[PDB]
Amino acid sequence: SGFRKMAFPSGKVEGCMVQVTCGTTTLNGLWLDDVVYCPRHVICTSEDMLNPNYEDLLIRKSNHNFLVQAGNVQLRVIGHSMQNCVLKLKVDTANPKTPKYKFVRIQPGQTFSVLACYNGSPSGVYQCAMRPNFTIKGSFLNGSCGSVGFNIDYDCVSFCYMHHMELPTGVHAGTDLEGNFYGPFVDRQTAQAAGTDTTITVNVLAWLYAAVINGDRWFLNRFTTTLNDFNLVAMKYNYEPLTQDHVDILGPLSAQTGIAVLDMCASLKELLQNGMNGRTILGSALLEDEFTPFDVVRQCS
Amino acid sequence: SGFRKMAFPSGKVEGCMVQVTCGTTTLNGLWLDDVVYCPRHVICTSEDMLNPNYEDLLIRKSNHNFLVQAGNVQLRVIGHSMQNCVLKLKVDTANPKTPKYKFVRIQPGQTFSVLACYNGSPSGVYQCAMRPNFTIKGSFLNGSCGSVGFNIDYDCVSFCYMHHMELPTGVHAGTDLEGNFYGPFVDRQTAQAAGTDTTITVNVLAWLYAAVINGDRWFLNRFTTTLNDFNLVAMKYNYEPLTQDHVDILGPLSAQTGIAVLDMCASLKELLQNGMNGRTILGSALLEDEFTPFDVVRQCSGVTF
Ligand SMILES: *[C@](C)(O)C(=O)N(c1ccc2c(c1)oc1ccccc12)[C@@H](C(=O)N[C@@H](C)c1ccc(F)cc1)c1cccnc1
Ligand SMILES: *[C@](C)(O)C(=O)N(c1ccc2c(c1)oc1ccccc12)[C@@H](C(=O)N[C@@H](C)c1ccc(F)cc1)c1cccnc1
Ligand code: NA
Repeated sequence: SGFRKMAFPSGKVEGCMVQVTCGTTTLNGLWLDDVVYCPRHVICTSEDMLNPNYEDLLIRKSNHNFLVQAGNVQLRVIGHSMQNCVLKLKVDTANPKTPKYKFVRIQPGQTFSVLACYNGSPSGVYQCAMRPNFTIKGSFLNGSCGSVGFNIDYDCVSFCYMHHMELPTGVHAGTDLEGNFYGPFVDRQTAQAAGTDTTITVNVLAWLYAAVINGDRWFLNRFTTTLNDFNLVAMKYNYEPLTQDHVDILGPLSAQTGIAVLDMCASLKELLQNGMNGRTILGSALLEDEFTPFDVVRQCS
Repeated sequence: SGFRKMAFPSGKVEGCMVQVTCGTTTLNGLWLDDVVYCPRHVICTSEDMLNPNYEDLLIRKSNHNFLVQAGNVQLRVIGHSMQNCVLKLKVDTANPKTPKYKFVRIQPGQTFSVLACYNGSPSGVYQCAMRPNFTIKGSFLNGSCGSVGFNIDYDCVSFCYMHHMELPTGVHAGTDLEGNFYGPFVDRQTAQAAGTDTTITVNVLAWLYAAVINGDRWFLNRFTTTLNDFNLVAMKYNYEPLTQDHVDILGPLSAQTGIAVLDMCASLKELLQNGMNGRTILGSALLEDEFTPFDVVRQCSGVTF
């Protein structure tokens, strides 16, 4: 019993974090086999952060301009290349700790663990979600760039996020491990702002099901709703639309608990109109939306 | 920026987790040097639960009654002993993945990371606190027994918890790594309840300091109360007493933010009586009490391991 913001065990990623220095900038890199991955803005300089020309900056760099440190062992760069906004540094030594891994690009709504790192060294691990506005609400300080996000379903590490910058609202932006940004963000210091965020409705519903599975009943009601009327209610609370895919996805949790999805939808409607009234659900006083249907089953079954 | 429920990196503890089996019961053990630690109720069978005799049941068992699998590789047991509620199985191989560690017993209100495991395999990690009533509000399913809680300092793992059982109210109970239970519980099948739980005042204050550092300041007020005046407000609302030592520990955060502890206490007093005005603090709609003053200093400054 119980329900926690549960991360994956970070050991497999810890063995991959190294320290990357170019010029005056030191940030984190990800060492897999004989490649170190890191944000390409490490080759940027204090004078040209607004409109760097990355192809021009990289060709001027020699392999020796990159200091890569795995613990206290210096790793020697023997080549480099750029893939979108990720820098790939070829090193002379393969990482003996490389886990079984893949690179995956996730969709808004997906969740992942983050190994927050500084100077190639791990600080802590938390759960996070791809927000609908394609930011992530992380915990990152200066020097965290290069920190990665990942899942470890079934002994295989799925890398899905590399941290590149903090936006003016205090939330965070980054790329998949192929260098493509999540959202309309760019690795420059030009004025760019997160769109209005919204609540991940299918995740809220997944979480209310987990609440039922753990013995909470008090938010339930005798009403049901249509998909269309619930979506009309959703949009008025900045909630993501609920689709038929989402309803299908909630099928198993519906069958475990005996509550039809649209019945749970009527509950969510009521909670939005009324609030908690001094109460909690699974120890929170807000509707949680960073637990997916897959997370609930993972941690309840 | 940002503030999350942050666990310690779990790599050093993952390499110590092993599967222990005794009869039909399978659970997790902690392989340190050449000893494997696990809950002593692994030698109970379902007839033994009501009132088990651990002394007797252990004498009448052989070293190879204990299947110890480190992954796919079987660890040969060469001795065994009991200490309080923990089973110590000496083995023929020192764990090459043993980190620098020690055994610590934590105080109520203090936090740790839990590495939840099933069949000797780490599946999850999360942060949680030793409640004032010596339960922990964990997330554990059948098979979780033997999962461990820990803190890290520099490069030393402080093991402070081992999971033994779940109570009827869904919260969890366990021991230190010396086998002493936290709280008034026993490792047999019986009705067990804990004293009523309370809110860790000093952690709520630490958490409000975290919100201020993160620009969340709507709850701040111009007012300052006293230790005694707050402590009566605390009793009314079932908060742990706030001591001068608590005030001292919060000193760093006081200096960094410019908000004296008894100023913040006036803010906490006002939140306790007036609710939270439909507003959030650090993305929560209640008073978070599972962040110590040190946990705040860790996320907000970037302490590394
Ligand atoms: C990284 C380097 O470790 C870091 O922490 N931050 C950062 C600094 C400089 C950056 C950057 C990110 O991204 C780029 C792109 C191009 C040129 C320079 C550069 C900082 C951070 O993001 N700071 C803000 C002010 C920022 C935004 C956009 C930008 F182009 C530059 C700087 C950081 C701080 C807190 C949490 N994460 C990252
Ligand atoms: C363990 C085996 O991994 C486990 O998950 N649980 C458990 C099972 C049997 C136990 C036990 C704990 O503690 C004892 C003591 C003495 C004899 C047997 C035995 C279960 C769990 O705690 N089940 C509860 C109902 C329980 C309590 C006390 C008891 F004597 C028997 C059973 C568990 C389930 C979820 C999370 N943690 C533990
Ligand atoms: Na340096």
